[PDB]
Amino acid sequence: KVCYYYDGDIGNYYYGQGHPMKPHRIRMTHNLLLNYGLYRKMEIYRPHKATAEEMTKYHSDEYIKFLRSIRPDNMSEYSKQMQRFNVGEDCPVFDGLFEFCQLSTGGSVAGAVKLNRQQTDMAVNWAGGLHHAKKSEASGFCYVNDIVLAILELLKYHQRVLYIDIDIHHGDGVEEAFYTTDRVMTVSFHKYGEYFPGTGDLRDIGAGKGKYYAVNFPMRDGIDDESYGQIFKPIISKVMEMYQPSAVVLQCGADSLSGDRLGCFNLTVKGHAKCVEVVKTFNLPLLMLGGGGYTIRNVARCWTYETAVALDCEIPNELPYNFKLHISPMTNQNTPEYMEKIKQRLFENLRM
Amino acid sequence: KVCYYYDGDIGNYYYGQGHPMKPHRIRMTHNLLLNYGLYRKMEIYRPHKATAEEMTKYHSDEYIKFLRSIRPDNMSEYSKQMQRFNVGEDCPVFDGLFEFCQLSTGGSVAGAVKLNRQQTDMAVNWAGGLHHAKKSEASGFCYVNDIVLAILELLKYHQRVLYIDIDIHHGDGVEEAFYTTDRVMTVSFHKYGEYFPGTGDLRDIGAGKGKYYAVNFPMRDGIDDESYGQIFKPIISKVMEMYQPSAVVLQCGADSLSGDRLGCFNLTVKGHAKCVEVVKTFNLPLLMLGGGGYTIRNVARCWTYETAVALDCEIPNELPYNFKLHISPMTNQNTPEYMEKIKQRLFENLRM
Amino acid sequence: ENYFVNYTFKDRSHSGRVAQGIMKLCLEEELFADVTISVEGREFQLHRLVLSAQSCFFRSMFTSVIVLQDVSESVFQLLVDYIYHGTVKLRAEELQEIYEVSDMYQLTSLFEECSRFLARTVRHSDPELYTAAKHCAKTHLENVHIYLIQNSLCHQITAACKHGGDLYVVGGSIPRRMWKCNNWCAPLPRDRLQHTLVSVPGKDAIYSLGGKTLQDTLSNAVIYYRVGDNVWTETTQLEVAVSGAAGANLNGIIYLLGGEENDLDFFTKPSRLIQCFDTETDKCHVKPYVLPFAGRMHAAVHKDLVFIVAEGDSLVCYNPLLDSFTRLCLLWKIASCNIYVFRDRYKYKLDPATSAVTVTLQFVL
Amino acid sequence: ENYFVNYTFKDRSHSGRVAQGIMKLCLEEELFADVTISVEGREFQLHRLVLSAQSCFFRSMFTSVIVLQDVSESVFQLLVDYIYHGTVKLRAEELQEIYEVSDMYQLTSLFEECSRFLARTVRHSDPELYTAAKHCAKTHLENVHIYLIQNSLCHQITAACKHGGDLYVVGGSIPRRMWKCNNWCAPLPRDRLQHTLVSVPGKDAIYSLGGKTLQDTLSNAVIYYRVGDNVWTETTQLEVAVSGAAGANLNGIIYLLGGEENDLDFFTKPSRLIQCFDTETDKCHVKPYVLPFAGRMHAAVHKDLVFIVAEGDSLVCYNPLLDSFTRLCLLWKIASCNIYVFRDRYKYKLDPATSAVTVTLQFVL
Ligand SMILES: Cn1nnc(-c2ccc3c(c2)[nH]c2nc(Cc4ccccc4)nc(N[C@H]4CC[C@H](N)CC4)c23)n1
Ligand SMILES: Cn1nnc(-c2ccc3c(c2)[nH]c2nc(Cc4ccccc4)nc(N[C@H]4CC[C@H](N)CC4)c23)n1
Ligand SMILES: [Zn+2]
Ligand SMILES: [Zn+2]
Repeated sequence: KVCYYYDGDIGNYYYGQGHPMKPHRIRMTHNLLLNYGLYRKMEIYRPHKATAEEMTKYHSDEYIKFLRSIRPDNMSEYSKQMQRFNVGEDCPVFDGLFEFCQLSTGGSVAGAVKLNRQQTDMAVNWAGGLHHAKKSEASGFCYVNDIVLAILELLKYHQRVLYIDIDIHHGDGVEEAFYTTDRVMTVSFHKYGEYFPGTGDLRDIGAGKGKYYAVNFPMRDGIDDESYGQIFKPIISKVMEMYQPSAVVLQCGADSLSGDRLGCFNLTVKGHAKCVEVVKTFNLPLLMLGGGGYTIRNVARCWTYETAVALDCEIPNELPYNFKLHISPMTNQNTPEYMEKIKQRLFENLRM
Repeated sequence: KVCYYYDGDIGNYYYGQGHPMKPHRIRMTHNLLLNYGLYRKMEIYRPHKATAEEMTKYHSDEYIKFLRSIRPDNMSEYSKQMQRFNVGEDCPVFDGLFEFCQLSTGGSVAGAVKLNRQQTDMAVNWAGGLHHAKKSEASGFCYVNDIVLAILELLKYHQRVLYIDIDIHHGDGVEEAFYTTDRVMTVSFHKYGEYFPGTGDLRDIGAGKGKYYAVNFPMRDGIDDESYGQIFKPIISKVMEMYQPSAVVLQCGADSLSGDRLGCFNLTVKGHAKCVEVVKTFNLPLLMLGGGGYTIRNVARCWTYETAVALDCEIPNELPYNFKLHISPMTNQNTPEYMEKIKQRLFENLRM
Repeated sequence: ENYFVNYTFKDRSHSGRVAQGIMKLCLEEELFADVTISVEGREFQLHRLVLSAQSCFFRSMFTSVIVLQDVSESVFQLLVDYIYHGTVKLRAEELQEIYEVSDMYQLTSLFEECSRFLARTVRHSDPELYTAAKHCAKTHLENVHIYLIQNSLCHQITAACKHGGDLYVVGGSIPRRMWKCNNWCAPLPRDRLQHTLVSVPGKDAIYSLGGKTLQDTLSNAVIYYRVGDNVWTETTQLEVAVSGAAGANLNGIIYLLGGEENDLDFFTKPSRLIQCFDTETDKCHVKPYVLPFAGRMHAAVHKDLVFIVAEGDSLVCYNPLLDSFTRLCLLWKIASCNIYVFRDRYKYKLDPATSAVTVTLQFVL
Repeated sequence: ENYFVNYTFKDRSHSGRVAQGIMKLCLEEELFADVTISVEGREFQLHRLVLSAQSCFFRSMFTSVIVLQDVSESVFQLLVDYIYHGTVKLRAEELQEIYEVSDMYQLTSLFEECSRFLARTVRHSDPELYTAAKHCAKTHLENVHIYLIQNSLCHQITAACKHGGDLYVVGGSIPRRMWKCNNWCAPLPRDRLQHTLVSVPGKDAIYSLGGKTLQDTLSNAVIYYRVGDNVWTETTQLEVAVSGAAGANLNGIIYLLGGEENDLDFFTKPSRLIQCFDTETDKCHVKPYVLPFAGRMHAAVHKDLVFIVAEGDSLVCYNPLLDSFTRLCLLWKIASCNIYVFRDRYKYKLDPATSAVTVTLQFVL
């Protein structure tokens, strides 16, 4: 029941020399397709480039009117608004900045629509995973936030949606965009403490009618699979039974594994394959997006088998010519009496 | 050009025994009218009780549907939403909770409409001054935020509005309701540092397209008029010339004077009369609302002459029988090299 | 000056060595005596140089075969053990005998310590003993000893303090409101929960050291209230943030005991710490000594010591000058007046001389 | 035990008194001599008890009219001044003469101090002097002395460090990226600006003490990187948050100098502080000594001392053991190897023996 959405030329927009984020992450991910049998058993599609009218449902119209203008030129005129939208320094400006994000969110809402008509029950669009962007500004190399648009698309057909993010960085925009609403359940497993987002603490949960409608797991350095899976599975096992939901969204950040640049965690090969697999047992409809990921080699090799675990067919460890596809899981400051404490805190918060 | 709006029975809604906020603050304020000549030279009006349809322009419909139900009874049923809207513990529930706020915002938007047709150029409605409330929750004894509704009313006829708050507590809701927008300039002179709001620091200014569209002045204990006025006047003198605005809103918190319960500042009689007077010289249209204020005696005696300074007629110091109407301005931790530092910081931020 | 040509090399180890070698080479392997002391017929080889360097009476004595009468042999042995090793395990039996002679032989340190002993356990040119004896006039044959929690005070209470009879209670609908039950006050200009309300009469004021914030963070801030002017001024901060810690005053200094501290960057763990705020120097420090008992402790001041009770029937004495504990044996709260332990879970005065107890909730202070 | 019946009264003032009285009653008002010492015909009334208590050779000598030959009168005067007052203003002229005799007369403290003097300014049973002399083999007649900022490293740099030849530079597009110019590293798991990158070879690792956060707050956090395993582990925090502070290592200990500190609850003021992190005990403390010069300082390590330059042409020496400054006279940055001051505003080796200088930008370290 796999309907895999692959953008034809997503990996054609450069991001900068020696720049952390790499739009080639998704190309090298699926570009083991020259000897990939699963594609015969998979329905491959192409995404429809989303228009500004669909994107302005949440983003302020001025933001979209701004976004469709930037280029390697046309910066001096907008230098008074470039600093009013946070673009330029952290999230830079590259060629086709209004094309890559537009097509990614188009694919995301295409999968959302496909699930909306009960056509299929699982849909993956690895070109999503931009959860940092906000209503009026961009942050964390995320200009257009696909997750929020997909959730808005599902908000009418379904009244209860999950967002599960195992990305190292906290999902702020994907949480602020529905903070006050009581319809969406956001869950993020992030490193707190003088890290990038600076938010998503243990205490910043809910707002007004959206009170308690959020879950944050602040981890630390050197987490391992033997504890990460045991601390991760019961959170969904509890939230699903306590939310009586309709559909889920699976943001799978592949920067949360070993050897990743800017990646503090250290997860094994099969340790990562517990979010894309244990989520399937719940039998609910599911979007699947991919977020940030660096160290192209490992972020792609580990990504190869995410689809396989999402479709339930084992891919032999000896991969094609297109070295091996195995990794290792240093110290672990995540004391068991600390992770257990946070797990109990989350369990007590959800029961409220 | 005085058009004074006085609610007939605002002081008929109790707030609790030994409770800090007192709805009788506004009654004893104008209830020196038995020998108050200025009323002959003033046009007294009555406010129209605002409907829910007008208030739901910003507040979420669920919030207003909630608000029109609470009473000394009907609490157990909403006990699952009473904690989802922050009501009950800090901001309690009293008789006519959906009447006092409704009439106050009705008067506020009545003054807004009167200024909107160029009828008059100054309008005072001391029943406003609820700047703590938020879109989905209540905070600081503020259920319905009149300032935000008035600013929304003015947002169509005028494209540039000021909000100036000299209340001790930071104005959060009146700032969060237009944080991302670039149309309204909010300015609040508050005590920061483990105080009530916990926000409005020197660094929390702007959001997205509303970047730099906010101003926060964190003061400390024991401020005096001789420095407060000199640190206060140039802020407006700069913001007016740098904003090219249309209209202003003057939130006048009378808890920011000497001897006030929960009031740390210590201001003199004529020291307070520099926001309701120096604002008039700018010649722009102006709303005037009154915020929190305690120690009924002083918060009323000092309020008596605010209208007089707003109309430019001296009221003899010997007031009627309806003791004196004079106060004193301890230590001052507001070091001049600290207030000067913050003044320079604000001057450099506004120029951006 | 320049360390490569000449400089002054002062050492703090020199005193330690000229003490330890002196101690080791007299009490054992007696040598270079040069003096013979008679103590009711006992012959002592007391070395000359060591003496007179602490007792001026022995200087006068040995400025160009001795008698030294009116002295107890055992007390003189104790005196020599002091003068030679600095360490004496004194006992209540030999107190007065070791007192009068020591004030005679110009031993300032021993004079002070026996004066403190007599003032604690209850003529010469010292004021401390005279004032201590004068203060013991209430029992030679006006104010309530301890204030419970007869009034009601329906307002919610989160902290209280005493200043000699004036019960200043933080509370109300909003905690910042301060109520006075003498025989109202300036509002507290801070949002604090579980703040330590010390009352040091030496610099008469009320201090609000430590607390929790509305953002659920620990407050390492001290703000003081001047009694005579209702001025909630601000003083130097603490060193480690705490909340719900015990507080006790002693001759100006304020001691902050235990409480909760920041654990794992998000939570609060019970702490066993000693903090000192010098209400005269306006400086804070943390004592290296750590309490054996941690948790929610209540402390009381008795004479020159502090009793602390944390969890159970074990009370921990504390002498700030000696930095040592007695650790007697027997949630409770200690109130020291004229001591008395009160059980919080109410489902009795104490005598510390023999650790014997006699038998006869919100904020006992 | 119970303080009301018996307890042990130990005093730290006893050593101070048995030092000060000894010092006062020999060098002045000589008494109880009992010994006569001949120093090339000079008669000394050296008291017996004081000696032998520090020099065992004098114990052996005076265990049941002396000669004591092969000793300089002035050096013996210095030795007596030491043994009696503990304070000697030594000079380079009388170093070796005061060295050999002191190792003879079992004076451990003086032995160590003259060994340090000889190792600094450049046979017996000590390793320190032997190792120091052996280390002075590069000039008896392989690595760059200091790494500038020939490579380019176009990536933005905000911090750098050396570990013996391996230039580990924090930088890149995002500062967390760590570049290695030996002859890449594990990502820094913290968001820091102006962090002090210490490299202590004794517990070989790289420490990132202090810094600024993305929320514009000062980071009082220390995280260390193990060299052999690329493990960015975390260690105990600092005591006072700082940013852009100078850092210098000395025999394991890491010294954090100056920087900026939290002023007025919202801003940063230049600080003049001394912080010590014991990379073996893993504990932090703040030294009471305060630098005369505040601001943005750069420190260098030379022998057993540290040169600090803050603002202008005034360099401030610092001996951590002696807790004293020389305050020589002459934005700069000091780099001590084989010293050399480099001017930041480039619009030259140093000799500290006579304060004479010879004449011959981002991160000089
Ligand atoms: C314009 N204006 N005038 N006065 C106020 C105002 C209003 C309220 C408070 C206040 C000031 N200071 C306060 N301090 C505390 C102490 C505290 C510290 C840490 C954690 C908890 C409590 N708790 C307050 N209320 C609680 C809030 C939570 C709710 N569950 C119960 C009620 C308030 N605003
Ligand atoms: C998903 N994801 N992957 N990587 C990142 C990410 C992206 C960016 C940064 C980052 C991580 N860590 C960082 N640390 C610093 C150090 C610093 C501390 C205190 C004050 C200033 C700077 N500055 C960063 N950028 C600035 C932000 C302000 C802007 N005016 C210029 C660029 C970033 N997110
Ligand atoms: Zn990420
Ligand atoms: Zn107020």
